[PDB]
Amino acid sequence: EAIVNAQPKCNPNLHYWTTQDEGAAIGLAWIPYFGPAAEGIYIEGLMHNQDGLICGLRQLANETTQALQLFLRATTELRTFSILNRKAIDFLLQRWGG
Amino acid sequence: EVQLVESGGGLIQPGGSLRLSCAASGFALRMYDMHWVRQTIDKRLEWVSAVGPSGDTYYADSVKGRFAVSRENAKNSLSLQMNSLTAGDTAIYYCVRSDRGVAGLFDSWGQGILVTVSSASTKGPSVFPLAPSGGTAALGCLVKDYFPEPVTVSWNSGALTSGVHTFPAVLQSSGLYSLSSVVTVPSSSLGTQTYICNVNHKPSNTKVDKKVEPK
Amino acid sequence: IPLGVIHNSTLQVSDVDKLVCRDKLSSTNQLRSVGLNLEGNGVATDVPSATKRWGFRSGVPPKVVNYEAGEWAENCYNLEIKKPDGSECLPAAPDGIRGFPRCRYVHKVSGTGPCAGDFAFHKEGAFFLYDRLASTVIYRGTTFAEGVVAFLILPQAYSTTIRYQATGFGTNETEYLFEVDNLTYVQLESRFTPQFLLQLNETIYTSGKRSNTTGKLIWKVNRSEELSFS
Amino acid sequence: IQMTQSPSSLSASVGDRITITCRASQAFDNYVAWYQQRPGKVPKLLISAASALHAGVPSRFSGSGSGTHFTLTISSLQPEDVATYYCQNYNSAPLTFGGGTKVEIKRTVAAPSVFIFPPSDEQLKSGTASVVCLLNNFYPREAKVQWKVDNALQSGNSQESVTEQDSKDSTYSLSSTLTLSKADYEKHKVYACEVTHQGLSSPVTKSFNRG
Amino acid sequence: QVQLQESGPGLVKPSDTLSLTCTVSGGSLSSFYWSWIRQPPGKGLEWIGYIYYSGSPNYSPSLESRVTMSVDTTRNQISLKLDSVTAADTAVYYCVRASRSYYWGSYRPTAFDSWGQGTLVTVSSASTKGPSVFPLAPGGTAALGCLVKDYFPEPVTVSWNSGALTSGVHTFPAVLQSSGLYSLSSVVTVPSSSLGTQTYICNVNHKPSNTKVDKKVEPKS
Amino acid sequence: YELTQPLSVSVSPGQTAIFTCSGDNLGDKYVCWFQQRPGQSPMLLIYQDNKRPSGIPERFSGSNSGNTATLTISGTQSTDEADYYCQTWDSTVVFGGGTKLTVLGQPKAAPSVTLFPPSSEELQANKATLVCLISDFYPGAVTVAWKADSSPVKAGVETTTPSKQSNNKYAASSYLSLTPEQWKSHRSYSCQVTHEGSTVEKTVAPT
Repeated sequence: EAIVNAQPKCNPNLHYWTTQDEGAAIGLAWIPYFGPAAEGIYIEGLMHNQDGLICGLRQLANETTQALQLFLRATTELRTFSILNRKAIDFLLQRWGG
Repeated sequence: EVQLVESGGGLIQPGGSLRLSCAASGFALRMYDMHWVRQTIDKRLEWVSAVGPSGDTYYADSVKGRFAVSRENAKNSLSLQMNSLTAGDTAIYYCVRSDRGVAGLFDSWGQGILVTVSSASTKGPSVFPLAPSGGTAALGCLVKDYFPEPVTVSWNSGALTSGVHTFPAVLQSSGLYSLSSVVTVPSSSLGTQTYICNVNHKPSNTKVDKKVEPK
Repeated sequence: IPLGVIHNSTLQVSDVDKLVCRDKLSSTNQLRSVGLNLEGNGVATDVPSATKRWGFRSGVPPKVVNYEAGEWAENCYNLEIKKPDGSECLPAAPDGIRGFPRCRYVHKVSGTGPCAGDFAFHKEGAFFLYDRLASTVIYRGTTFAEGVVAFLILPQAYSTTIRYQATGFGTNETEYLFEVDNLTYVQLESRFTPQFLLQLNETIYTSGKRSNTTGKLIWKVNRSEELSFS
Repeated sequence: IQMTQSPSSLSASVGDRITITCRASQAFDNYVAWYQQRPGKVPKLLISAASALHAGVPSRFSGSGSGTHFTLTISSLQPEDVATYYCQNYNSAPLTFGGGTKVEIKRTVAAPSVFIFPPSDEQLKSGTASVVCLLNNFYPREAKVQWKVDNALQSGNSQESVTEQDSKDSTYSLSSTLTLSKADYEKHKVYACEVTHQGLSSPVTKSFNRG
Repeated sequence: QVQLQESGPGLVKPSDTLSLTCTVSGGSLSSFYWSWIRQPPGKGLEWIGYIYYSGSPNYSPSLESRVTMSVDTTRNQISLKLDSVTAADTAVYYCVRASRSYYWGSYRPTAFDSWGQGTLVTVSSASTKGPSVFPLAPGGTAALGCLVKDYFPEPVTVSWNSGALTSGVHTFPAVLQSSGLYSLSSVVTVPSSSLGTQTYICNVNHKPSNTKVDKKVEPKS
Repeated sequence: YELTQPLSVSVSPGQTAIFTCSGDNLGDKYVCWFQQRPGQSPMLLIYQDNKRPSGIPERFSGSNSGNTATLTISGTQSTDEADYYCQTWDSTVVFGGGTKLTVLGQPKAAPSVTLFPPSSEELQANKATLVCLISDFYPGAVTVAWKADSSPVKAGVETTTPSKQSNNKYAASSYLSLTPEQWKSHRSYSCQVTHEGSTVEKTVAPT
């Protein structure tokens, strides 16, 4: 089905940060020597709550936690990155057979 | 302000038991980790034990299994149960407040209390005058053959402090302590000014006030 | 693990076992993992209650996932606390793990308590969000942000720190102080916006009630009314 | 895990600069504290975080160091600074102290005033006799005190005690106590304490005849 | 620091092939795309083409049949050639660096991030008429100068005392006469007392006809 | 494919100037913005819609969505006066036509006028030029007339368009071409510069 935000509150803007000073693709900005420090690589952005999108999201973020926790318990590796390449494989397998 | 007062020390046989208590004032025990630190005969400082507000206890390995530390937040008091004692536990013990915040940083110290562990009886001192004989004259009291430590010595009930020297005790071959207390005074005050030395030896419940007359 | 699917502005919740013919997934680039904070759900951020939210325990190994894009935080926390005899409460932070990227306020809670348990987990499932990595455990001396992670499948197309001093941390009888001077502090009556703690900061260096080599601990009670302890 | 200090003792004049060194075995993010213990008094926290001065300490006190080598410096040594200083690792386990470094003021040599005291009649009554020789307000601490009884030099039956350095004049005081049986005391006549000291051009002898 | 220098401003005859070079100094050629972009007088910007050192050049659809570009890795230079030149090709030509990055499933130019000073190319047949330059003789200030008369084509540059004199110097843009020839003026303003205390020499460079003039301006009213 | 920019944008001092650049589905493309000060080379202001190179202050911002990209300047100064170009990539490179930024509610400055007679050297070459140099005026618009004695001169006059100056005033020049006999046959010549409704005149005489 579709989700229904059920948290006590939802601060509907999403001021986000994410990886790439993606005009760091100029000069020598890319040479590890030169460039940003550990805390200059990120970029900002604002996402407004267009439709239920963001509240929806925060609600998903909540709902997933349980399974994602159980998955972690099952996993033996200390730092898990594979989860999305995991789903992407699952996805392909799905439309290439049953 | 912050005051830490230890009690419950003294002289005990090896394998014996003592309970130190510490009464705190000026803050609140709930807020601090409390420690015991001791100064042994070699004047080295040694951390002994610690307890947190929730009663989590910690011990140096050298006393671990033999000591038990505890606290009563509501009474603002703390205690150190000292069992299976050895001569090596002979020391001045300090109740100590650690900085609220980070552990091991000793910002407040009590006055310290003496614990001696040895096979030997309690004994009150004999107090003898050291009689003066030029501008400056010296006079004193000899405090001899007591056990254990400590004794306190004052002059004129604390009124006379200037020029007073009370010497550290020495252990005599008899196994009993002895020390002297002296005071420098104007020789022209002799005969008119009364000099009395006040000696207290709590372990033996001995109290002597000795008047020291010239010649 | 459930998979968030979004067309235009609609957010459906599928898996792949339910994804329909032509929800056109053509690139690995349409897969993103997001880390939102509990902060933006209502959850208070008062240092006392936020503390009350976490807990200690051993015998359960720490786990870590990675999230690609986070959310700016109003509040974060930095834990350098110990048990009475030195001995750290928390592990050190292994390689790669850094302090969460965006905090308006960092709440450096220095202090001491008992640590019944090798690690400290979240008592409601939430992850501690560090720099692009989400752990189930708080590491020493490193800033983080309470949060939870989701997984999406898109369509085709400065800071300030606040210092604290605290006692009997893990306990129920805990006591929190707000560190302003090497020798002065203030009692935390929970309901206390950071802006307000910084206004106390300003009104103390201004007013003048920062002690002189004798340590004081005042208590505000709501230009207003500050008392002293004893 | 192990704190050790150098040196065990040091001397310097008033106003002089001194440095105490504290060697750590293993390293521990420089959580080093310094404590001051004046003679006959309770220790007081001087410095934490290697270099952070605490309440009521003069700015002539400075601390530095890192890793395992740490140091405390006094830039204008004063009489009230005479004490034993301890380094300690905190915020780590085990909590251990250095063996301490004793700080003394280097001065000239102030000769002692010397006084002798015969045994009280009350003590003689008990069957024992103590003769006391007092050396007052001298520096340096080093002194030679010899007992002579009718001009023999007496062995093995006297004990000394020395005060801590005085916080006002930086001097010492010393007692030497000769202990005999009553019979032995009455067996002799002339009792003399002879004191040799750097401040005494020649030894000073204080004597009395019994009676 | 990466610097870009176009060959030199001046003449090309109508129907001839324009040849320009850009010389890059403090840095290697190989990390960037290189483009040419031109600007006719009083008009906007027109991209001509770009090239990567290891790639094939791409050109504007409207200049494609008349233009080529090349790179010389050993001289650190980019060349431009433009055929069948007419008056519509008179313009400032800029050598332009473009950064290279991966986005939208390819390596791509990301921004024209460094521009040269440009070189003014004037297209013309009037046999490179050189300038005739004349002295302009001088509260509290005096003005003296040089008139740069009847030259053709643009451009002309002017310095004073070989560039040693810059303060109070104002060189005016040229006028285009009905004759089709150009004239401009350069003047230097000096304070009253300064006047006559040193030499004033006007250095006129007309590269299209390969001539240079130093007209000394005698400080006499 | 073409990008559309307005010819001109104006703004009050210290306030916000907004430039638009439109094209069919422009939001699907990356837009760069460039600044060009008078007599100078273009300079990158914005690339990939909203990114700033170093050297470009934060008061410059870019955006791009739908069919429209914008450049925004906060706290605009007269030193920001320039032509501003939008640029993107279709099948090939495309530039907008450029927008001239004018900062209004500026004061005013009257022209300085210097008039030179023919040089002796030019006269000896059997030619004659009067040189009227006009500088330091604002706004950048003047009209120039010439007089022989008291009579208007029609022929032989050449005048430049005004051009932005270093101190950001304006400059222009005007030339009157004569024969030596014409120069010597009148008692004076005058250059008349009209600026914002008022006129300054300079006069020279064969001496």
